[PDB]
Amino acid sequence: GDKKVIQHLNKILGNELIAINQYFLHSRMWNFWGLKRLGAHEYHESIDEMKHADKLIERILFLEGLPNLQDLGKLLIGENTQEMLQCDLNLELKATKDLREAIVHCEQVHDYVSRDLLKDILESEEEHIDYLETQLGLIQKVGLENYLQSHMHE
Amino acid sequence: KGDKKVIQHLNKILGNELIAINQYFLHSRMWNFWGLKRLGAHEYHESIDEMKHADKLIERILFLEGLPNLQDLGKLLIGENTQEMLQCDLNLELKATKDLREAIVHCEQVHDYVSRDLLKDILESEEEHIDYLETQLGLIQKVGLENYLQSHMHE
Amino acid sequence: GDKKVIQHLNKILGNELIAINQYFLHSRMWNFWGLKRLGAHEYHESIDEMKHADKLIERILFLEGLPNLQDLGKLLIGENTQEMLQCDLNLELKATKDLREAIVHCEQVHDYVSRDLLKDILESEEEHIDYLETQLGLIQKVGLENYLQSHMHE
Amino acid sequence: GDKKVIQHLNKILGNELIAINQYFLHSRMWNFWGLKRLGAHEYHESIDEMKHADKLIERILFLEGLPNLQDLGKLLIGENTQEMLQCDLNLELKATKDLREAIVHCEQVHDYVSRDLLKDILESEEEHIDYLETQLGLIQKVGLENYLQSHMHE
Amino acid sequence: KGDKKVIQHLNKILGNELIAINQYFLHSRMWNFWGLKRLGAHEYHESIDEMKHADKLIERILFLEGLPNLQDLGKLLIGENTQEMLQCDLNLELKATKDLREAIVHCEQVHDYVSRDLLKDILESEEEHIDYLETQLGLIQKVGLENYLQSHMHE
Amino acid sequence: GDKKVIQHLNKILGNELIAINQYFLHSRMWNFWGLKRLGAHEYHESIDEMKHADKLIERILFLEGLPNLQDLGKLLIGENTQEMLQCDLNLELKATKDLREAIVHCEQVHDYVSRDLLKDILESEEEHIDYLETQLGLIQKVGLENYLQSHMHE
Amino acid sequence: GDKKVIQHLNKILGNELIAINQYFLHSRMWNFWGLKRLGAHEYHESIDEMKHADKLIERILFLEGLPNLQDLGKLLIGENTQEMLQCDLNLELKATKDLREAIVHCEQVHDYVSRDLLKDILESEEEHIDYLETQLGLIQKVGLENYLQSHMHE
Ligand code: HEM
Ligand code: HEM
Ligand code: HEM
Ligand SMILES: [Fe+2]
Ligand SMILES: [Fe+2]
Ligand SMILES: [Fe+2]
Ligand SMILES: [Fe+2]
Ligand SMILES: [Fe+2]
Ligand SMILES: [Fe+2]
Ligand SMILES: [Fe+2]
Ligand SMILES: [Fe+2]
Ligand SMILES: [Fe+2]
Ligand SMILES: [Fe+2]
Ligand SMILES: [Fe+2]
Ligand SMILES: [Fe+2]
Ligand SMILES: [Fe+2]
Ligand SMILES: [Fe+2]
Ligand SMILES: [Fe+2]
Ligand SMILES: [Fe+2]
Ligand SMILES: [Fe+2]
Ligand SMILES: [Fe+2]
Ligand SMILES: [Fe+2]
Ligand SMILES: [Fe+2]
Ligand SMILES: [Fe+2]
Ligand SMILES: [Fe+2]
Ligand SMILES: [Fe+2]
Ligand SMILES: [Fe+2]
Ligand SMILES: [Fe+2]
Ligand SMILES: [Fe+2]
Ligand SMILES: [Fe+2]
Ligand SMILES: [Fe+2]
Ligand SMILES: [Fe+2]
Ligand SMILES: [Fe+2]
Ligand SMILES: [Fe+2]
Ligand SMILES: [Fe+2]
Ligand SMILES: [Fe+2]
Ligand SMILES: [Fe+2]
Ligand SMILES: [Fe+2]
Ligand SMILES: [Fe+2]
Ligand SMILES: [Fe+2]
Ligand SMILES: [Fe+2]
Ligand SMILES: [Fe+2]
Ligand SMILES: [Fe+2]
Ligand SMILES: [Fe+2]
Ligand SMILES: [Fe+2]
Ligand SMILES: [K+]
Ligand SMILES: [K+]
Repeated sequence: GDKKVIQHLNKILGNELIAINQYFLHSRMWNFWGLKRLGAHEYHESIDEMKHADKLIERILFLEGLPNLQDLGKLLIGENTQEMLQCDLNLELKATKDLREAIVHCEQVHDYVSRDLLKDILESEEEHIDYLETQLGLIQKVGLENYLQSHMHE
Repeated sequence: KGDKKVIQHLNKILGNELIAINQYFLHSRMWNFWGLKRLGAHEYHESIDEMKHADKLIERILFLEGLPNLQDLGKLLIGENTQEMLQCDLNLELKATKDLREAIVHCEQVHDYVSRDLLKDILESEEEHIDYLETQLGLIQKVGLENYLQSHMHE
Repeated sequence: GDKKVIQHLNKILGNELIAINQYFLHSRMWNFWGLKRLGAHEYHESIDEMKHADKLIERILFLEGLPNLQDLGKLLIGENTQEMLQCDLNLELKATKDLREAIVHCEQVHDYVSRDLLKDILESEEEHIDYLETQLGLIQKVGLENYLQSHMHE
Repeated sequence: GDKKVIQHLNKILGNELIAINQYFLHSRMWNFWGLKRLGAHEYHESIDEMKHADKLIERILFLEGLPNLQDLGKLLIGENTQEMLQCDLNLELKATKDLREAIVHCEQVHDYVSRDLLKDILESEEEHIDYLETQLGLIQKVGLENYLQSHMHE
Repeated sequence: KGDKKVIQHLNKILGNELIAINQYFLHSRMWNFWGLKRLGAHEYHESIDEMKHADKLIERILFLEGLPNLQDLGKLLIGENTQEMLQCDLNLELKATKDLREAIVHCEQVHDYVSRDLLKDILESEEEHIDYLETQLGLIQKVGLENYLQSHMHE
Repeated sequence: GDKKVIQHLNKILGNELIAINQYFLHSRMWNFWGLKRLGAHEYHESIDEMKHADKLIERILFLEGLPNLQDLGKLLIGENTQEMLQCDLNLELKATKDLREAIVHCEQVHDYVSRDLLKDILESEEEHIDYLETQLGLIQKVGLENYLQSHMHE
Repeated sequence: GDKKVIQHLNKILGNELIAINQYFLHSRMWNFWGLKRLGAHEYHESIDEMKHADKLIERILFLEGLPNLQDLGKLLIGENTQEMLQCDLNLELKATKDLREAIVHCEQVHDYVSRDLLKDILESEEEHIDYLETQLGLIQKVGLENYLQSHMHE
């Protein structure tokens, strides 16, 4: 197992761990406000990050590294829907940047299996970016209050 | 026999339920009359819940050899629009949970642990209703009154 | 809506609310005593009164009146089976007298829909009277202890 | 068959015939405009009036009168949703006034079967008035645009 | 590892369960022998209920690293006719609920909230049993003994 | 009903009552240690003794004796698996010796129905002896740790 | 919501969050080693703590407090089965100590619903303690290699 790939994998894992907690708190904030459609979708984003974390832990162990679940970076918590969506988007853009750098390194040392795992995680992060950007655009097109109204009921 | 002051408390809680039954049922039918059928149906289910709480209170009172008091009906808090009605229900529930907390203190003090457990089950349900009410009031502010009513027209 | 019909309807509603609470207490007393068949039949009487009140509240609102659920008249509570049944029978006879007077006024002002609602309620209150007098008569024909024995188990 | 009862029934029938055409045209206007939920409900109001007419026709023939499907009174056609609902409401209020006078006459000559038919029709017309007043009320509470938005899709 | 006095209370409750098990089983089989099969069946199910309580107490005592006492059997209260047997069961239950209340107080004092919740569940069941017994005794007075027994011949 | 048969039946019943409690405690001990296969089997042994006690009680009542559920003899409680199994085995050998004397006495006074009941219970105790002796022999053949390992999981 | 109760709830939440990561890493270490039955049971312990965490966050938000998902305390990671089980046990004993103190405070300020939630979590934690002490006892009774052998396959 290449020491620097393992480092990259733990960096990605650290980003997942941030996103699990940020999205889960955002989910329960929306549910508490009665915006249950947003809350449910955000919950599923949290679950996806949990599964990404699982696969990174498994790969790190296989490569004989030490998965780092101890270091938890800064959660970006908003206080209304629009800030929450933008905080999620900022966290995702950072995450895809780290994924690109880790893929470069995997290719360099010929760890093609790790690359393929990171590429699958990256496809899903870009789908998340697409979702978040689409929501911010909808808020502009239909208005904030209409947008929130359409995310009250599941 | 039951402790006389526990029975007193239980009859106080029962009196609160009886207010809530009538207040929520009328509010339900006002919302249905207005064509706000989603609010009406939810409020109907709140009224049903209080009916079931009253039933369990009546049964416990009788087991404790008290006289259940269904004669004294306190003051209903009837609003005339959706905002007032939600706030009236919230005001009733806040008083209701305060009385439930005092009743639980007294059950614990005389070691009536079954009655305490009944009252805690009712209390958890009242706190869920408070959560529902504060959420609806909060949503009115976020989405606008007219949008909120619109969303509660159709089941 | 005619103001005097609304008053009449609120008077019928007031009787229903007495009956609801009287029958519900009587039901739970019989249950507490282990007379579960009596308790169960009295429960369904209470439910029937609940359903009458519902229809009255709906009609009052449509006629642009204010349903009165605040005023609760005197419950007639008995302390044994024979008294409870007679208390219920007394309440029903008062209720049918009020219903007839309301039907007369509905007819006079041509509120035929309210009349028809009150007539449906009146048929149901006559069936309850029939039930009650029948129970009172069975107590005489089979004896009190036998009558109670036969209403122990559902 | 009493001549004046039959004349009353033919009057009620004439009101039904106006209502059939007015509600059907209003339904198809709303469908044309893409307000398909309003259109579907107005269609069902039209169908109900068709069934009332059918029953009145059968009764008139049994009483050996001549059902009058030739005279069509004035259709009250609105140009927008508010006017259209109010036009229906004005038609219904006229229909219920005529129904009450017909019921009076049925009672006075002891045609109790014709009375009961007219009362069943009256119960349905007061439900329709309830519908119409509720919709005009919702336009006030939720705003016209929102109300129309909520009745686009079935 | 569990609290010594909680364990002693739990063993005391268990001893009460072991008396009820045997007392209710014997009464059940006496009623069956006499052809009062409805009373025999209900009394059997009361005995089974006590067996399940005993089981939960034994498991909890072991988890707390105490020694379940199944050796000491106190006095069965056996009646010789239906009215005595119901009253003996009732007298046993009233003793059992007094002891349950004292054990719950001790659990609360030392913060053994899980043992308290178990005892509260048992107490709920014993008050349901007290309700059954007082109701049967009240029915003997209301319908007469002979009618009462008649109604409990067939299942 | 012969007084000495009844004494014999109460003696067997007294043995069943010891066994019920001894086996139930041993079952829950094994369950608590996580030897859930030993614990489940011992639970079923306790259940069987409960069913023997039931049949004995019914027989004693029919013979117009008084069933003695009051006097509970000494439970033999071991502190590890090998002792617990040997304690059960010692209890069973005492029980079968008492059964044999009870059957002799039933045969002598021609209580053939009681004898046949005792023979059925005796058949079941000898199956329990077989189980216990078999478990003790398996401990010698496969070793204690393997024997316990094989009875962790149901 | 009482500020000190919210502090207690956030402290319990903080313990849940340690347990999530510690149990999930331990689960995946056991799966990596081929001890898949140990890994699967540890995964379900991790899921349980995720659910507790969820209930705490919902209650804190309802009490109008701020759930703290940012502070992650120290994971106790073992390097073999016996150390990992003991690290989970040490974490659980600390968690039940904090739960008892939080329940005391809920009682004192009459927040009986929060107490009931904490009591439910506490019952689950005591079941986890029972599992953990049972596994440690079994290692002693059947020996380590036997115990690990029995937890290779699911
Ligand atoms: C002392 C007062 C009352 C008590 C104790 C009581 C109790 C109950 C109970 C136990 C039920 C069955 C709930 C279930 O398990 O689903 C019920 C049903 C119902 N109650 Fe009440 N109730 C009371 C007053 C009222 C009032 C004042 C109204 C209306 C104005 C009402 C309307 C209804 C209706 C419509 C149902 C459903 C009936 C059906 O369709 O089956 N109740 N009530
Ligand atoms: C320490 C005392 C006892 C304990 C802990 C105990 C425990 C149990 C348990 C847990 C059950 C299962 C009930 C269920 O879940 O449905 C049971 C069943 C039963 N018990 Fe006991 N019991 C005890 C004493 C007795 C005694 C003394 C008798 C009779 C004299 C008895 C007769 C029965 C019978 C007939 C059953 C049903 C068995 C079947 O499935 O056929 N038990 N017992
Ligand atoms: C190390 C961090 C975490 C990891 C690796 C992780 C992993 C997982 C996995 C693999 C699942 C199953 C998903 C599926 O396949 O459907 C899951 C479920 C779940 N997680 Fe997490 N999780 C973590 C943190 C959290 C946190 C911090 C919370 C809440 C505050 C949480 C809440 C949940 C919930 C509610 C479920 C669904 C469980 C159920 O009800 O079945 N997770 N987690
Ligand atoms: Fe909520
Ligand atoms: Fe991810
Ligand atoms: Fe790199
Ligand atoms: Fe792949
Ligand atoms: Fe993501
Ligand atoms: Fe959406
Ligand atoms: Fe809603
Ligand atoms: Fe309506
Ligand atoms: Fe309530
Ligand atoms: Fe008090
Ligand atoms: Fe409970
Ligand atoms: Fe409530
Ligand atoms: Fe009862
Ligand atoms: Fe009625
Ligand atoms: Fe009048
Ligand atoms: Fe009708
Ligand atoms: Fe009635
Ligand atoms: Fe019975
Ligand atoms: Fe079209
Ligand atoms: Fe019509
Ligand atoms: Fe006329
Ligand atoms: Fe008819
Ligand atoms: Fe119409
Ligand atoms: Fe609509
Ligand atoms: Fe469309
Ligand atoms: Fe028999
Ligand atoms: Fe018990
Ligand atoms: Fe104590
Ligand atoms: Fe519990
Ligand atoms: Fe009991
Ligand atoms: Fe265990
Ligand atoms: Fe046996
Ligand atoms: Fe002998
Ligand atoms: Fe045989
Ligand atoms: Fe045996
Ligand atoms: Fe295992
Ligand atoms: Fe693997
Ligand atoms: Fe937990
Ligand atoms: Fe504190
Ligand atoms: Fe709860
Ligand atoms: Fe735990
Ligand atoms: Fe394998
Ligand atoms: K809108
Ligand atoms: K082996």
